Parts: sequence; structure tokens; C-alpha cells
Amino acid sequence: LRVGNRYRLGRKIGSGDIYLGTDIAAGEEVAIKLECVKTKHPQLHIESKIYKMMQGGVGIPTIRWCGAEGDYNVMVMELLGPSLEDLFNFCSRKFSLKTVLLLADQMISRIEYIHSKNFIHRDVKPDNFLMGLGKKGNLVYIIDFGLAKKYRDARTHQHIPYRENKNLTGTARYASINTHLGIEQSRRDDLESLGYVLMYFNLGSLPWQGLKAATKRQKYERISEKKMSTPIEVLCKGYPSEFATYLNFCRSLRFDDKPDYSYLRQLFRNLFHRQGFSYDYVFDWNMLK
Ligand SMILES: Fc1ccc(-c2ncn(Cc3ccncc3)c2-c2ccnc3[nH]ccc23)cc1
Repeated sequence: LRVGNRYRLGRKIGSGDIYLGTDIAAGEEVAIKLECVKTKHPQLHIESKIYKMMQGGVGIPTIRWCGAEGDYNVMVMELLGPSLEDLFNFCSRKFSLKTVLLLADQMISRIEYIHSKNFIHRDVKPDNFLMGLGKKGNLVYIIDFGLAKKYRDARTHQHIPYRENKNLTGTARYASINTHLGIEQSRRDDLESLGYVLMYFNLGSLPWQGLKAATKRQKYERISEKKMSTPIEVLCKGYPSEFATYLNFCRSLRFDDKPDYSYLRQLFRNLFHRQGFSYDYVFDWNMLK
């Protein structure tokens, strides 16, 4: 099937749905997202607006083409490689400290870039970071802007108001404590969620993971309470203190504070050097012969 002028649509990749495609003109694989012109939640075109505003950033997927063909709204992106969730599963849910610290450095920088563009992500989780392919295989990219929201006025840098009593939109496992309290998400929240993702990679799971409950709202209750009853020093026991210092600093941030991204990268960098590691982008999965 013929999309745009120059894109050939292949079978599904996974996840509307995601498809393998070919830029017939340039001889390069691409990824395509189709959305029916009928949906009770039209998303792609709004999501595509945000991807367009991120273009040019390190580790932002390049938009090849946006448009409509037949029944569908269409976005085409350069092809990327497997997610951190997919690589974590492929590695038996065990990452070395070096890998976690290599990831952490880049992941902080992606989040910082998104914030520089007046947005917060609000779905920071392993699925929403992808490694590149080929010459870009040492590069962590970030995806999925379907839950993203402006946190400040583009022009007047006016932060959004402190709001309360909200529903949890996102992934409960990585949500901030303040998110569980029903407080408006801001820059601090994206970083705290990263903090939990990093401890996830260290541990293989999180302690509030796989709690049984009769219903959904009950499960979220249990996750919230488990998080709020697990001290940071307990979550992080047996791992370098930096992971605790990182989360404590995130939990200390005020609603409208600009995070010291630099401080957080330096934290992991100092530990990196103390362990005698080198920023040669050799991740655990690069050593599978
Ligand atoms: F225009 C778009 C918008 C979003 C996607 C996408 N959504 C999720 N993924 C990751 C995924 C998909 C299916 N199974 C596992 C992981 C992609 C995606 C996949 C591969 N390479 C890509 N490069 C840019 C996005 C993307 C794809 C095209």
C-alpha cells in the first residue's frame, strides 16, 4: 500500500498501530503510525505537532512526512531500534551499573531538552526510550508525546497553575508521589519518574510492582501507599548512594522550580569516574557475541 508519494507500507511492527515501511525514494526503512479519521480520542495530529516542535534535538526521532491517506491520518518517522524495556527483557532484566549510568546521563538530557521546549512528558518509562540503529546505535531517543502538556507559556514563561484532586494519567509504576496525591505534574515529576526507572534497571523490578487488588482504582491506591511507605534509603539499599541523592533532590523540588539537570548528570558522572568506567558507548547488549 502506497503512503504519501514515496512511502511503502509494510506489516505491523507492534504497539493506532505502528508499521514497518520503506522510503522507496531514499532506500531507508521508516516507521508509520496510522490513525483512522474516526476515533473518540483523535491524537496523532496533536502528537505530531509536538514532535515537530522537538525536531532538531539530540535523540528526537525525525519526522519524514505527515498527512492523510484514505481512511487514515499518517505519521512517518526514521526507523529506530528496540526500547529499553525490550533490551532489558532481552538481557534477562539485569543491567550492569555501567549501563544504567550510561543510560541515566542521556535520559536526563532528553527530559531536559523536552522541558526546554516548554513541555513535560508525563509518561517517563522504559518503553518510551528507544536506542538508534547503525551509526546512531549509541544514542538514546525519546518517544510518545501522547500524554505531554505545556507547563509554561511559550512566550511569557508563565508556569501553569498549581492544581489538585486529579486522576492519574500515565503509568502508575513510575508515577511521582505528588502524581499519586492528585497534584499537577511539572518538571520535577518527569525527573522523579526517571529516578524510579533507574532503580527499576538496578533491581529487576520495583517493590510496589505486582500488588494484587480486586479493581483498578484499588490497585492505584495500593501502589501510592506502598511508594509513600517505602523510604528512599530502603528502595536504594545495596546500590550507590547517588540513586538516593537523585530521588531525594527530585522529591525536594518545588512545583515551579527549574531542576538543576547539570547537578544530576554530574552526580552520576562522578560515580561513573570513581568506578573507573569510560564513556565508550558499550552497553551490556553490545557484548552479546
Ligand atoms: F510516527 C510514528 C510515531 C510513533 C511510532 C512508535 N510508537 C512506538 N514505537 C516503538 C515501538 C513500536 C512497536 N513495538 C515496539 C516499540 C514507535 C517507533 C518504532 C520504531 N521506530 C520508530 N521511530 C520513531 C518512532 C518509532 C512510530 C512512528
